[PDB]
Amino acid sequence: MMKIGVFVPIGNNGWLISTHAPQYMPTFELNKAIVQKAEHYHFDFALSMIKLRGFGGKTEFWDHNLESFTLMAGLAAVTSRIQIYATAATLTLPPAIVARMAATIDSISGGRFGVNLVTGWQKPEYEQMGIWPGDDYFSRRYDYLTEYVQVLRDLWGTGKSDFKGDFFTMNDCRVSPQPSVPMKVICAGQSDAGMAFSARYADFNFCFGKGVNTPTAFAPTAARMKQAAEQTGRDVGSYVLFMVIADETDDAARAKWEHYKAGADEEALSWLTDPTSAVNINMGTLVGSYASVARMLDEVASVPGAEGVLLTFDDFLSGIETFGERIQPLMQCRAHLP
Ligand SMILES: Cc1cc2nc3c(=O)[nH]c(=O)nc-3n(C[C@H](O)[C@H](O)[C@H](O)COP(=O)(O)O)c2cc1C
Ligand SMILES: O=c1cc[nH]c(=O)[nH]1
Repeated sequence: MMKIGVFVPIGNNGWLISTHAPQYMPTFELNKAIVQKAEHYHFDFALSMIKLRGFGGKTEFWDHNLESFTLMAGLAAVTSRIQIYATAATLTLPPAIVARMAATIDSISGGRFGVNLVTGWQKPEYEQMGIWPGDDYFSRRYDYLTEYVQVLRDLWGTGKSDFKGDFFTMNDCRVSPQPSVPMKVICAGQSDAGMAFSARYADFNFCFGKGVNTPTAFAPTAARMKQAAEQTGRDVGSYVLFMVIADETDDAARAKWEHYKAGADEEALSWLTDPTSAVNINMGTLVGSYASVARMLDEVASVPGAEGVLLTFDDFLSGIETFGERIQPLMQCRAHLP
């Protein structure tokens, strides 16, 4: 059995960098339609990233991005069952503010909220607003994140912090109310330091799916994460990111994938800098008939450590509908749904 989440398009054109891919702005109403349809099909969770600078080109790729906490606060108000995760770019928000924002969305959602904590990697997202700490941050960023999460855990657990470190000084810091349920923390650590952080402080770790139609190719990453979790004695599973391009036949899905690769927005791809393609940032891609994708997702569910998948689509509104109507009913790992 495996959990399914939707990675909501908080940035324009989702995860395809192509003039032949669907062209759309991230609105609230689009993300509302996506999350309500996901909830209707018993998706377990919805997550938004945070992306503070785009890649330009013909498609202005990720030049247009909403902010994650405010988006997910709006989505929490128009849902009732799906788990809601927002991403904190921890260089941009003081931990006491994230603590209070999480208590707030806990109140909006009736205990369905969690936080994805990221260090940030892309210097320009931070340099552009004068808040990059310097190139020491590449090596020290999980030290920073360790202090950050200690402040969050004090505030959510007791309502107060006296934490004092290299990066934070709390003098009887107060945040109440405390969340109604234990606050879920997720991390997207791929490095040794990142997985060591996740093993100590996260409920689950997000990793990248790998290759095109090689669903189990990420297995060594999920194995590293299981070894990290052994070092803390904590149950910290892997949720794996894939793009699904499904149709009625294998040949039809392959034709769509090829059509997207042929439109690659090369100018946007240079800023960024059966194989994976830069057209979806070399994402793990599952391309097939509804039945072929259901079989491949059942193979993901068999990989040691894999507890769920985070899904993008080529078209979210039609991709969620065909997932719910044609793919999910054939998945052995979703036989637990009503
Ligand atoms: C599903 C997923 C979501 C991510 N979201 C973001 C994000 O919103 N913002 C960001 O700066 N980095 C994000 N990242 C980058 C991770 O935090 C990334 O794997 C990490 O920065 C690289 O691993 P390392 O930090 O251990 O080297 C994401 C990664 C994954 C797998
Ligand atoms: O940095 C990011 C954010 C979302 N999706 C990715 O593949 N990378």
